Amino acid sequence: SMQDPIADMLTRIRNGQAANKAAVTMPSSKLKVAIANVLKEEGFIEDFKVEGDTKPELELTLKYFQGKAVVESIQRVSRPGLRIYKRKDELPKVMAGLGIAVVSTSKGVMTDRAARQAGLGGEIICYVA
Amino acid sequence: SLSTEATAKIVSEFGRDANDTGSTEVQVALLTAQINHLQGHFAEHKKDHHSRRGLLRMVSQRRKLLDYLKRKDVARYTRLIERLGLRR
Amino acid sequence: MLKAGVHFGHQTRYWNPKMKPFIFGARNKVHIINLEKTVPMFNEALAELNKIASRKGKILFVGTKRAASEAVKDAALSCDQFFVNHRWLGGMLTNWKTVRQSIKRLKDLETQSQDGTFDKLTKKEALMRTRELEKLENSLGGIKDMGGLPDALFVIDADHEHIAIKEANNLGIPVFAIVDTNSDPDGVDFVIPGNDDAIRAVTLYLGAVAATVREGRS
RNA sequence: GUAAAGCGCACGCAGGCGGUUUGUUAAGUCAGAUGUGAAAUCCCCGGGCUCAACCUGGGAACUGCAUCUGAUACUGGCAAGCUUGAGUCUCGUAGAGGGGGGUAGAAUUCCAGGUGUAGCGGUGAAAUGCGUAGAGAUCUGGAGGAAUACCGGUGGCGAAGGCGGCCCCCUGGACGAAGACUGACGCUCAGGUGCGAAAGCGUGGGGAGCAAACAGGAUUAGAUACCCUGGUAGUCCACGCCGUAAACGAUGUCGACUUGGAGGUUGUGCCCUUGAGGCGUGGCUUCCGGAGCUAACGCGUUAAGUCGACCGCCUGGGGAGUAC
Ligand SMILES: [Mg+2]
Ligand SMILES: [Mg+2]
Ligand SMILES: [Mg+2]
Ligand SMILES: [Mg+2]
Ligand SMILES: [Mg+2]
Ligand SMILES: [Mg+2]
Ligand SMILES: [Mg+2]
Ligand SMILES: [Mg+2]
Ligand SMILES: [Mg+2]
Repeated sequence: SMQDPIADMLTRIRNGQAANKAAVTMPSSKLKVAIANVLKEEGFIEDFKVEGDTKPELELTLKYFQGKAVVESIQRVSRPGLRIYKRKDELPKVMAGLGIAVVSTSKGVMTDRAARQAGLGGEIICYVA
Repeated sequence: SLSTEATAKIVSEFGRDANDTGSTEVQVALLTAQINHLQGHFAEHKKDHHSRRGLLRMVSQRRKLLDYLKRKDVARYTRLIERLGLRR
Repeated sequence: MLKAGVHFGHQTRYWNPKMKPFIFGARNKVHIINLEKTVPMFNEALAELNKIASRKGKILFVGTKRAASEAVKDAALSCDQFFVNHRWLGGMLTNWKTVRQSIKRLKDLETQSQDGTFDKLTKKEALMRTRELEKLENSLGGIKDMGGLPDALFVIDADHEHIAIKEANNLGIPVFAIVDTNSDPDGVDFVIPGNDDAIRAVTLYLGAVAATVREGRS
């Protein structure tokens, strides 16, 4: 959005899923693609690309196993006016461990397990189940 | 609103170049005119509120621009407020 | 270039947002049903019928629609199976329990004319009793041979035979319906995007169904 | 939304929040470490009173504050930018947007005069009332005030309240399109300022119709009413005040997403533009309705669906939006 560009990413992804869409598109961003990269390895998204050397536009591909979709849970937490910063011993564990939790570390964007395995903390980004 | 022979006129007096109808120095100054000119209009009628709403608009809108200049080039601010006899 | 050149399109702009990936491309008022997205469905469905027919199962062809009633038996009755070309009763798939009861008085009603047991009671009486056959032998006459719920249901238009399909997905009886632009294929587990109408469309595929089913059981 | 709850509506200071890129900083933040965080409680493991309560060793914890050494993804600061947000310019378009001043035609009432004559008016009936001092009706001339049939629409404009005859003058906003320009200059906004139907208030005007009060007639058991005959404030104007309404979509403003169908109104591109016309592409707006949401009704791309930023508000009924 014009105020919360990251929160929009999640919404556009979840809104697409519900509508059984194929691919979601929206303006890119260092953090955005960075986040989009994680869900990739996590198998939450098929692939992802962008267009524009001056006018970048993210391109994500939704995913679904059977009748229902894959990403059946995606919400934010550390939003503006109410940001969240956890330690290496406070990091959340989405769905008892199954779901992932994106968190920006001094090393870069990671997941609840990722950063933990490292032994460092960062500003939580969102919960993906 | 404003006459072309005036709008397109002033633009060529504050623009740091040519046909720069965007330049704050320009737009901002362009606002004072339609404002000062209307003050003579509002002197009469008075009860005409729906027109003052727009008047106030361009006024605050003008200020929103002045604050910007101060936050982009201190000089340009004090360098323009004089040419327009602003601040009062 | 094959026989599949008769059900190109149907049902004007009324359509149904759901039935889209099967639309060749709207043109001249109504749209078209992408046959290239129909070819797989053309057999994929039949394959299962052919497969299930070998299991000596059951198949009920639903087509209450006039332009399909009289012209449906030859594909079901002749092929010896199950069909309902009339007002689909309420429960002939769920409340079958009590419904079958109606079938009995129908069967025993038949036997009346069978032998001399028809010349019983006033000549008027026979008439009052014979009427029941008209209704019975019609609304059930083509399902009487069903001594238990089927194993798969193949319905023509997915719209008209609405209730029919409903009860099905509530009993676990697979459904092979030839939907259409204004149809709601979400209730069909084996969609066949074709002209729900067209006197020729119905016959060809309908008869084509019994074809695979006929020798389905080898 | 209807249960208690969106301020009547705007503008906007403080405050909160802030599109995209690179460098930089290292404040937030994260990592390590050093202090300190009294002991005792609590907790874990383990000891002694025959057990327990109790007593007790060590640790764990004390989620904090500070300091030092780092890490630089994100937030923040600084520098230089970028253009899609926002804005400026150009040229068009529609409009009951506003303020001022004119002006026209229909009708009412009244004044005068002509014709003409015993009724008119009113109600469910009636009666009050008006009529032989000549009404009513009719026709001619005149005075005056208020509102603008038809077009008028499921229409349009406005922040809200609201805004309809035609003409001129001063003026605001909205939208489209080729574009050109500025370069995050933005969103929200307690307090604050301003706008606010009608009724009402002050001074001075005006006053046709209508009409609280008031007065007759009728109804009725009664009728301080509904009905009828009258009628004052008021309704109208100026200027100042009062700020409320079921000030209602009973639904705060801003932005991004999310199947469809039929229609309205206004801009623009295009099509043998040969046409009423046909195909798109924007603004605003009706009705139906899917997913979803909902306690249900229902809402449903103009959301009451999925989200984000800021603000107002609710916490059982009565007492009470009352007392002080
Ligand atoms: Mg209520
Ligand atoms: Mg309420
Ligand atoms: Mg409101
Ligand atoms: Mg201690
Ligand atoms: Mg930074
Ligand atoms: Mg509006
Ligand atoms: Mg008033
Ligand atoms: Mg007065
Ligand atoms: Mg609806």
